[PDB]
Amino acid sequence: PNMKIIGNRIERIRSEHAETWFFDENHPYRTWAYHGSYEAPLINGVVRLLSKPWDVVTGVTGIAGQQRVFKEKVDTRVPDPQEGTRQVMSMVSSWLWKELGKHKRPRVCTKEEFINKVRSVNDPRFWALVDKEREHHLRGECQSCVYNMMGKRRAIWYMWLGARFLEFEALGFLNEDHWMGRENSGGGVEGLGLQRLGYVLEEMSRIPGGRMYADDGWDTRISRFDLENEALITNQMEKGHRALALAIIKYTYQNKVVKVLRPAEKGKTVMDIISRQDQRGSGQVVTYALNTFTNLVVQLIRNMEAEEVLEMQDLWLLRRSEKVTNWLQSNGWDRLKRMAVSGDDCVVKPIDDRFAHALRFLNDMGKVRKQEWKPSTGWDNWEEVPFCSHHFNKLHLKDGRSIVVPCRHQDELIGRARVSPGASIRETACLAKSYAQMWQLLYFHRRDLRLMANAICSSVPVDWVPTGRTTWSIHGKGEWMTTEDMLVVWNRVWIEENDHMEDKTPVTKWTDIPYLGKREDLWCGSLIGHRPRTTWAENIKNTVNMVRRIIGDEEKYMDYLS
Ligand SMILES: [Zn+2]
Ligand SMILES: [Zn+2]
Repeated sequence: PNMKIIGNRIERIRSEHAETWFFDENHPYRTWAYHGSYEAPLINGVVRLLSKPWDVVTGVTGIAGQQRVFKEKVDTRVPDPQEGTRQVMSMVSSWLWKELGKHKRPRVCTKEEFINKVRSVNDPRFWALVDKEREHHLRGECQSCVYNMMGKRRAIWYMWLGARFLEFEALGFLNEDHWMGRENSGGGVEGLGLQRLGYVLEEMSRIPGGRMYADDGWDTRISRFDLENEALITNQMEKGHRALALAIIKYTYQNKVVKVLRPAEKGKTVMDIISRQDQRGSGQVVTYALNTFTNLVVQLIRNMEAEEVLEMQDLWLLRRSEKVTNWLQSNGWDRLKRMAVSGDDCVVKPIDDRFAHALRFLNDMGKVRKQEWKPSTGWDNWEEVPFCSHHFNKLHLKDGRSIVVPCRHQDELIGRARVSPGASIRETACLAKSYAQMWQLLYFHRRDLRLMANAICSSVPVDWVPTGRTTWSIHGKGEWMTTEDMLVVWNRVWIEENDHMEDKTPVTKWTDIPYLGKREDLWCGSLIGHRPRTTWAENIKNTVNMVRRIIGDEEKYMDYLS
């Protein structure tokens, strides 16, 4: 640990818990530096009532401790890549940042931009704390950019709103100005809705070359070298902005301080203060953009190895750099356009199948696939390629026009809709309406979801505005968060604004909108034809009437089932 960089944050924590602070010599940390400890102190009813057949489906109910996740997934370490691998990583990262910044200029994001963003802070004492920490950063110090780690048995790293603002201020431009958008990056998909991703995969399937590869703990494999290469963006910044960004990179990214809970004696709990120089601090403002960046660099490197630009001699030391520069200048852009990269999620269409066994740089970089030396298996059919937890299928409207829709196992969709965050009928009903409308826009092709969504919408007052979050994904554009008629919204998304729908004829009725074939719907978890589901569908109007009774029969409801 670099005590000159992390000491101030450790001292601040100790000062807030001076009387309970202690050093636990029997702490369980092996690859994280340990500094000390101190003493430390649901179901959406509306959706559950309307999804009785899924009460007995573990795939659904299972979706509804921290130390275990830490020891197994976060408390690990791997060797440094060799010198040549590190030179290649730096050269490709420098080239990529220059390409991304050719038609964009870095900028400081404003206090006002952050305020308008949170309405999806009003106290001036918060901004006084924010200004104070900023002043420490400009002097070369950090007092409060500390993570609170929350394990889900993956690891979620939380930081106070002030630290997130300082990060947004210095690096938010990457998101706000769409540096990782497809137009700017070739391989990125930032800003695209789930409704567009299938068309990207289909376009890639037509590029001549090998099979489509979609090889998947990414955040734990980000090295200190990846972090340094990500930091090369500061070279494109003007002095003032650069000072703010270098401080975020130093304290939030490269010299992290984390608070983690641990069980103690006789039902009590302790908080541990630990530190780590590498790995990604999951859930930060630009985590997604930086993961996309580094994943693009990794895929370009894998393509250079596959194409025999990089030889086995180059892992140890890269003697000549000209071959790499010539490949990047000649082919870099063509290779980026053969990718779809969304953070840690990637699909690649290489020029041939040598990519499958191009594993020497990949493994030396510590970017191990989810056997280490077994060649990757590519996909011949783009409709089966996994991307962002979905696969994408071509269906046809009643009039014959094709559409490409997103799909995933239905248990995941229903399981997520049954989760309600925080301990009222108003809030649960408005959140159920958000899920139902999301399903009408994107998963209309699933029989059980079209019916369940219509039952939910028929059970919630028509004038109640959808609220809450139905997804964390950047590909969730929230078009369903509205009281506008969902057939109108469906037409806007799938016909009007869909650049892959040549004929702009509107669709006038839901019956013209297809379902998957029965075989595919069943493969992806449909309970169609299963007796408890048949009973649920036959009884659905009575179930809707029961929910209307609970919410209030005085409210105005619409029958979306009729
Ligand atoms: Zn700080
Ligand atoms: Zn499917």
